[PDB]
Amino acid sequence: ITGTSTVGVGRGVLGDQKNINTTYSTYYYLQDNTRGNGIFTYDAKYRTTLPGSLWADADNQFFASYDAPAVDAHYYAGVTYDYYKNVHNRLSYDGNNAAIRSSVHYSQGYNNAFWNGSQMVYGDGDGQTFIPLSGGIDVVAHELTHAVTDYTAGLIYQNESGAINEAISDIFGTLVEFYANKNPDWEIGEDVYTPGISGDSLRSMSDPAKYGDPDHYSKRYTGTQDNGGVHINSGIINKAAYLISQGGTHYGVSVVGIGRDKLGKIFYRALTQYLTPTSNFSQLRAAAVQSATDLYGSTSQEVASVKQAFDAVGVK
Ligand SMILES: CC(C)C[C@H](NP(=O)(O)CNC(=O)OCc1ccccc1)C(=O)N[C@@H](CCN)C(=O)O
Ligand SMILES: [Ca+2]
Ligand SMILES: [Ca+2]
Ligand SMILES: [Ca+2]
Ligand SMILES: [Ca+2]
Ligand SMILES: [Zn+2]
Repeated sequence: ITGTSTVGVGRGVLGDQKNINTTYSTYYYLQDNTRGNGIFTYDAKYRTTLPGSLWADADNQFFASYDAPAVDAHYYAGVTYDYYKNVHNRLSYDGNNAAIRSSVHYSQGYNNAFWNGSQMVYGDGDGQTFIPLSGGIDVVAHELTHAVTDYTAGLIYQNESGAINEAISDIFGTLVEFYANKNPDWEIGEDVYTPGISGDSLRSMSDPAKYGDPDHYSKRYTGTQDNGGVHINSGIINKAAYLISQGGTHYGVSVVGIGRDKLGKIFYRALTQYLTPTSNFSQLRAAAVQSATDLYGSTSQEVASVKQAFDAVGVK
């Protein structure tokens, strides 16, 4: 909407106060004009018709329980925009400052979040498996990263290409979580998963097997559930990424860690310059090796560690 840029204040899903960029025109709208061609957050009002209505508020204060998922979807989309722009020189998900749109309060009891081809969508959860999913910065960044993937490598959402697609979203979700630097970890979704159980998460990148996901190619899932295991076999690539960054010895193979920033540079370059819609795990290894070679040189530690990490997870 046309209006003037304003700054509201509110509370997110976990009860924390934050400022949000809004727009005033009769109402205050969740429309942040400070980033690209805007970040826009919508109320889906417990229905499934998208996007719903641009979020309107009478007083620019967002402290109601119903407001909390909107506050976080809006704010964490901004953090994710900032990560891609400041760290990777990428302007929004399309590289051309496309408007970023999110809807919250999608459906009833909906234990998921997704990119629908055009926008982000967040359930409220059922209160048992999830609370409103936009409360997780790693979740928000996971969803926006699907849009980045779709505009770049275009990885098809099935089998190995789909597991790479998933891992890319977990990797950058985690790197955004570290960028914001509030309780960062290598776990996925911990801030919104199972409010009655402490210390768990939906997936682990440091130890995927903690939640039944494979940590070696020999343990990959080969069936048809979950689009051929896209959220399962992502563990193999998540583990490789974790090892590149943090190091470790895994199934007897030692990896010298090179840190998060270099992980992110290598995988961003692989995603945007080398991967294709049908890339498999072996082709990802090759893309990561080439990316590290471009950035750091063929004889570098970074290249050697990429090879070590893929060896450790059984990907040649
Ligand atoms: C990070 C966590 C919290 C959420 C994440 N969701 P996602 O990966 O982005 C789900 N996207 C998806 O399916 O896209 C395909 C699609 C959909 C609509 C239009 C076009 C293409 C996830 O891991 N979900 C799991 C667990 C959900 N309980 C799961 O779906 O099995
Ligand atoms: Ca208000
Ligand atoms: Ca965390
Ligand atoms: Ca996390
Ligand atoms: Ca929990
Ligand atoms: Zn995903």
